[PDB]
Amino acid sequence: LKAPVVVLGAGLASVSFVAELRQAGYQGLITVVGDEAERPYDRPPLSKDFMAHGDAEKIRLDCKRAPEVEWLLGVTAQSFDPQAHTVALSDGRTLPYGTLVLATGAAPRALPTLQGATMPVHTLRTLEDARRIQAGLRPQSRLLIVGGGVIGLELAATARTAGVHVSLVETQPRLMSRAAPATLADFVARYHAAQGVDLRFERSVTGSVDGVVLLDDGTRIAADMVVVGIGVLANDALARAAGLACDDGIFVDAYGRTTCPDVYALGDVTRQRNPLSGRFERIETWSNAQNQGIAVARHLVDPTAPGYAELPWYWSDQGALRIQVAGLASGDEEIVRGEVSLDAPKFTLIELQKGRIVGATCVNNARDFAPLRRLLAVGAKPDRAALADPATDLRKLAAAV
Amino acid sequence: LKAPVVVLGAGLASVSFVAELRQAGYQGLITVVGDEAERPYDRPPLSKDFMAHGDAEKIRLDCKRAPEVEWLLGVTAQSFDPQAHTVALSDGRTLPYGTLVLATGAAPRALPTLQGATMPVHTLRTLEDARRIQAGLRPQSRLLIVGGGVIGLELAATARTAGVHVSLVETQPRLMSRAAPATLADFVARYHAAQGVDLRFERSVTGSVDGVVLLDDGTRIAADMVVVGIGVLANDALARAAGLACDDGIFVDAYGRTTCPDVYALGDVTRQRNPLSGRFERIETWSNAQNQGIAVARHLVDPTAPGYAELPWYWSDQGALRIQVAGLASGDEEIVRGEVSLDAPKFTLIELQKGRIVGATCVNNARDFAPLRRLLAVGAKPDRAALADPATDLRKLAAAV
Ligand SMILES: Cc1cc2nc3c(=O)[nH]c(=O)nc-3n(C[C@H](O)[C@H](O)[C@H](O)COP(=O)(O)OP(=O)(O)OC[C@H]3O[C@@H](n4cnc5c(N)ncnc54)[C@H](O)[C@@H]3O)c2cc1C
Ligand SMILES: Cc1cc2nc3c(=O)[nH]c(=O)nc-3n(C[C@H](O)[C@H](O)[C@H](O)COP(=O)(O)OP(=O)(O)OC[C@H]3O[C@@H](n4cnc5c(N)ncnc54)[C@H](O)[C@@H]3O)c2cc1C
Ligand SMILES: NC(=O)c1ccc[n+]([C@@H]2O[C@H](COP(=O)([O-])OP(=O)(O)OC[C@H]3O[C@@H](n4cnc5c(N)ncnc54)[C@H](O)[C@@H]3O)[C@@H](O)[C@H]2O)c1
Ligand SMILES: NC(=O)c1ccc[n+]([C@@H]2O[C@H](COP(=O)([O-])OP(=O)(O)OC[C@H]3O[C@@H](n4cnc5c(N)ncnc54)[C@H](O)[C@@H]3O)[C@@H](O)[C@H]2O)c1
Repeated sequence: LKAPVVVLGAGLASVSFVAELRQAGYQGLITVVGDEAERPYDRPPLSKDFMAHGDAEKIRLDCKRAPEVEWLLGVTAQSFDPQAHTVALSDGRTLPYGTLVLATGAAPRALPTLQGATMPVHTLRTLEDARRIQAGLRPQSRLLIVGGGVIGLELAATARTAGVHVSLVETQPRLMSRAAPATLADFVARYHAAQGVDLRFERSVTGSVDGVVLLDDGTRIAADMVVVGIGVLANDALARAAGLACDDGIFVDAYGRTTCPDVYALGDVTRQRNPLSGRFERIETWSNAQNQGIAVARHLVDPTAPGYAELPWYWSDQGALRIQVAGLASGDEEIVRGEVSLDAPKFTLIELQKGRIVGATCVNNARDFAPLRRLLAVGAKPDRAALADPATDLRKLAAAV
Repeated sequence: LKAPVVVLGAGLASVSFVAELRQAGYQGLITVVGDEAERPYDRPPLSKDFMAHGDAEKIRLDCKRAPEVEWLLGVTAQSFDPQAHTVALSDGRTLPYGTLVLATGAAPRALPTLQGATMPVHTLRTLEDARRIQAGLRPQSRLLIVGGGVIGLELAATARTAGVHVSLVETQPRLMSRAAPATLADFVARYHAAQGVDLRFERSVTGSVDGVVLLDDGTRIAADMVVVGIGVLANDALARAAGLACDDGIFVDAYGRTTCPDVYALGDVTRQRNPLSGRFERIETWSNAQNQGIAVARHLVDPTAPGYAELPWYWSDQGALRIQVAGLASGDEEIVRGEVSLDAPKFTLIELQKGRIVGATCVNNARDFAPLRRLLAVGAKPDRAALADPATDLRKLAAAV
């Protein structure tokens, strides 16, 4: 930890990191360069309460635990020179650094087939995006969402609640193929269908003409707006240019170190080890952004602290469904607690591998989620009959381990 | 480049690196720890001329260009402490380092279904392996090879030449699925079949009983010996333990830097950027081992030298077929020069993407290979009619660019 500290990006990972630096006791210079001209804010509301209620002052991140930080908002870092230990900014200034931290996140992947479209096509990542989408979210309007992932489905639910007609195109035979159990994805598809979402599976957009979207099955979908949610690509251009190991994401170890001395990275821009799979993955969860940012900061201030070690988890709020998912999407067995029904949805899934809990899902069952994460963390191997048994208290079972 | 230099592993990548350090002008200490108690040697002969002729003094690597290097042969590096800058050796000694280089390569992946077998099952990676296999390679014996990759097929050819009956089981519908054009793989399968190799495609070993191998189609193959060639796994255990970013291979940039200050890696143990695909891959070729070792050394001695930048290529000698393959296995088009025939096999493949040469294969046509690699290197976009035309001289075409 060499002063001064410069952080590129002013999202959740950046804020979490700088607050932890200060809290851990680092009092040297911290300068944060953020390309959006926005007080740092949290993104999940953009698909939900913000999209619905429009108040950005309800979604700002609290920078209170990060005192004495200079935030350069509306400035783009253009390059860094890792030999000179400098960063070049879009406003013509240069920042020196002792330690450079890349927290530049990811940007929505564009749909190559809609590139030259002449109807509204938006992605949903920023406050600017949400405002632009929002300004077209009139009741009875026709929305086409491309991509049946977390963001697409969160938007789908919000749009339906607002009285917008929603069609959604997904290339896979299922929703949420990236980070959800099949059982969950099947249920989620049935829920959205029942709420009036027109789901199109195993279909791709081949292009568009005068407000009509064309599909690979040779059919059409007329829409007033297309929102594309087909994933993100890491904002790793500065790292690539400077010679760091990257591949749609900057490779880091559990200390957040890149392959370049004195340059660290954290959050959505990183490819890191998933301790459950033991594979490198871009982990794009809110919890990763916060906890990885905190872990890297903690270890920079105190080298005796452990590396980042948290197991991955996320939530997704989709209308009546409060979904929570931890760990791996599958194992050799799934245990279902509760019935899976559109009538007052409430259930839990537990994924096991060779008797060990490797994943869990809760739908409208937050009570169960925290104990399951504890069981997951220690690689617990509880009685599978007990795990299935409705009489079992998971919080009690977790404590017993 | 801080002295002293310690290299873990004494294979081709290690030898290439240390020779280049000396040639580039580094004269400080170099100590190489090699777990095999063997004068450093080259591995390709082990599936061919060594397997056939048995003279290990014909396969040693020339360490002449690496003067004043201490080679600790028959010693295993057990761990390194990247804070203390020390390496712990199996003989109880500790080495200090200014710069640590991990060149520990890869080890044959074992077949989980043959783990408790009671017939000879060998892998083919070392001189010890080759000698053990060789001592069972009697004419008229029955050899089963598992895996239809480069090593399996090189061994298959050598075994057939020696009068050994050869059956070969492959899980994929094709041979060499990892790094060969389909057109090549199809031809290679026809060649081996014509030489008497009993090929079993889309089959897996489910186990074995008293000298009989069991398959997933529910059938049997009796054999006197099984050689397993189903790929390798990076020898990255020390890196993993020490906190470096690894995932079946140590991630490095074009300078060979790992995520750990003062620790580099090179050769088969590395995951690195393939400049043609722009993706990270474990590149396990002989040419990578040499050229990456040289590039990393060159840049350590002279920081103004460029990073490693070579495009991937390899050869495979399989009986009458002298195969050479460069770049990517496929593009949007393949151009074939010559006819593809078992009657005096001689042909060239050129893979193009958006008109640019992105890959090439030569079978018994070495003359064409070097010019095609030059065309590949500069991303040439020659006239496709000229590329197809038999009257075209590729060496002349390359020079014209
Ligand atoms: C619509 C939406 C809904 C979401 N809902 C959920 C959810 O339900 N569950 C969940 O787990 N997560 C959710 N996420 C939240 C998401 O997980 C976090 O926002 C993300 O993980 C934060 O990661 P980050 O801080 O690394 O990156 P970012 O938030 O992307 O921040 C990086 C910042 O750096 C900026 N930047 C990039 N390059 C430069 C440069 N050169 N110079 C200066 N600045 C630069 C970027 O523009 C960006 O402002 C949602 C996200 C969106 C967009
Ligand atoms: C049978 C066979 C046939 C081949 N034919 C071809 C071919 O046709 N074309 C082609 O391109 N390539 C061929 N290859 C050659 C291959 O590409 C090279 O041998 C390889 O790329 C060399 O890489 P390396 O030096 O990084 O690793 P290695 O050669 O594996 O050397 C690493 C060395 O480090 C040692 N080591 C590992 N851990 C430790 C430790 N902790 N302490 C000390 N020492 C350690 C290993 O045991 C090994 O001796 C073939 C290989 C084999 C085995
Ligand atoms: N578990 C998580 O990783 C998680 C959870 C919540 C939020 N997030 C945030 O959301 C971001 C990604 O959001 P997203 O929902 O856009 O991506 P996503 O990966 O969650 O889903 C994209 C979906 O689009 C589909 N798709 C891909 N190409 C397509 C195409 N051409 N046409 C139609 N469908 C296509 C995929 O199959 C997938 O179902 C992340 O960066 C992260 O910050 C991530
Ligand atoms: N192009 C190259 O990367 C290249 C070229 C020459 C030599 N080499 C050397 O060879 C090593 C790998 O050699 P290899 O031939 O053993 O691996 P390989 O990857 O070349 O081929 C392994 C083959 O086994 C098949 N396979 C995987 N699992 C199987 C299973 N369970 N049952 C049956 N088949 C299975 C794969 O489909 C593949 O065709 C590398 O480390 C490298 O050092 C590499």
